[PDB]
Amino acid sequence: SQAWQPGVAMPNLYKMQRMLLEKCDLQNYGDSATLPKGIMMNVAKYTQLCQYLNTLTLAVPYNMRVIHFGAGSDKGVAPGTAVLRQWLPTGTLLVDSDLNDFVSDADSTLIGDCATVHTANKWDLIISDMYDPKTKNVTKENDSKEGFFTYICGFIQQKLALGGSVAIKITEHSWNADLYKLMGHFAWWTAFVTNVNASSSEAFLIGCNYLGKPREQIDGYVMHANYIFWRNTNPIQLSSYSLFDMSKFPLKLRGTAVMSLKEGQINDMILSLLSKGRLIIRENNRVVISSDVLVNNEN
Amino acid sequence: AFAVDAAKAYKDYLASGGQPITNCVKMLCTHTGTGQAITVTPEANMDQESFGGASCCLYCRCHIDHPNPKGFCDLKGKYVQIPTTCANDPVGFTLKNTVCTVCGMWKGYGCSCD
Ligand SMILES: *O[C@H]1[C@@H](O)[C@H](n2cnc3c(N)ncnc32)O[C@@H]1COP(=O)(O)OP(=O)(O)OP(=O)(O)OC[C@H]1O[C@@H](n2c[n+](C)c3c(=O)[nH]c(N)nc32)[C@H](O)[C@@H]1O
Ligand SMILES: C[S@@+](CC[C@H](N)C(=O)[O-])C[C@H]1O[C@@H](n2cnc3c(N)ncnc32)[C@H](O)[C@@H]1O
Ligand SMILES: [Zn+2]
Ligand SMILES: [Zn+2]
Repeated sequence: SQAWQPGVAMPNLYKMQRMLLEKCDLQNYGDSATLPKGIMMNVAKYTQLCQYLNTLTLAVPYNMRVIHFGAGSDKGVAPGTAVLRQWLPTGTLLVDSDLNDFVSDADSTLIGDCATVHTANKWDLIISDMYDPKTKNVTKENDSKEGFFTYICGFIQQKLALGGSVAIKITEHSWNADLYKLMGHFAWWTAFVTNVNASSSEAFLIGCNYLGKPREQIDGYVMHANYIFWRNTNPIQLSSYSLFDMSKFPLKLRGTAVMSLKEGQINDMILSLLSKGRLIIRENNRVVISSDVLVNNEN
Repeated sequence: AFAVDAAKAYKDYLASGGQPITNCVKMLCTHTGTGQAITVTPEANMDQESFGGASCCLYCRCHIDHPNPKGFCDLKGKYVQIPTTCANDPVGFTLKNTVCTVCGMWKGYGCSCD
């Protein structure tokens, strides 16, 4: 039934629980979906992600700005960026980044640890597929992880436009409690599991329409326990069905209004529009990025 | 006077039976598009596959300068349509063939301007 959707979103009732963190034991763990001929896993995965984002209230302004972290692959190319650029309106500014070198269709690519990346401007949508290989070395308790997740929480608070949205990849062991806490600063949030990768504890933590203040106080340790509890008790059947219907894939250019506004001016009417997908608050200046480079002379 | 010739090298490699560059990024699409060669969004028709452009560009993929004084790439940031019969080697295809500047199809694979 779920199988004709692009994936499954964490049901609200699981979000309201107070579980303890257990080990994730998926009954289809590792199983592989049958992908359409010649289609890479990450093309299918990002396609289902974008098909799900199509059902939310994303702000889609003119001159939209999108940044994509973790966009490289062991293949040296960027399949998720190619799907993002297909999905996004033509002309959307798309910047991607990754630790390792890769070739990309993004308007600009920065190679380096994500903590080196800075931007003058704010963004309307942040995508992250970052995942640390060492997270595989499971030597203990599953604790909240720092690393790139600390960067991402700061980056959201500093450089995500009000009204903007995020999708940040997590897994059972690749997660962070403040990122969940930060989901309570959006008008709505979920954890979305693609149907092509239903056999993995991967999900995308999706924050929809950023408010810049807490709508809700979320205990992130508890919320990840809740997410694992859901995954543990709700086997999802692998499915690539939704990949065969691309007729309504493109994100509609809504022309969402962009206004600049000092903190003093965000009243409840503004908050109401932010939360409905109807407003972005940021400057509309030129997009400028940089990557910090550590200089060393080994001679 | 010396400048490495990568196009020639890939063509010779292919003719020797070398395996075509892989991991060209194929897109999901309806396959009801215009069929033009190089588009801002995937436009394959029923006879074509659509690919992310950078991944099908010899110079992008080989980390070498583009043949173009400004260094501009015709494919990066766009999608290239490749006949389904040739989709085992999108890089070879884009290198060997040419786009009609009038109708935007591949000469001999869509271009009917004769
Ligand atoms: O698509 C994957 C990719 O983007 C990224 N990923 C994974 N590994 C790498 C590396 N080495 N480099 C770069 N990127 C990488 O994660 C995405 C998902 O990967 P996946 O392996 O499906 O994640 P997993 O579900 O295993 O969760 P994880 O946090 O990594 O767990 C690590 C460790 O824990 C055990 N384990 C997890 N789960 C959910 C299990 C289960 O359900 N049943 C059993 N018996 N064991 C489980 C495993 O030993 C995992 O290795
Ligand atoms: C599974 S891959 C990304 C696949 C890619 N999204 C795609 O579309 O195919 C995980 C990526 O996250 C990147 N990454 C992990 N940790 C990072 C960090 N601290 N800073 C920057 N990039 C990181 C890795 O270089 C790695 O390429
Ligand atoms: Zn190129
Ligand atoms: Zn022609």
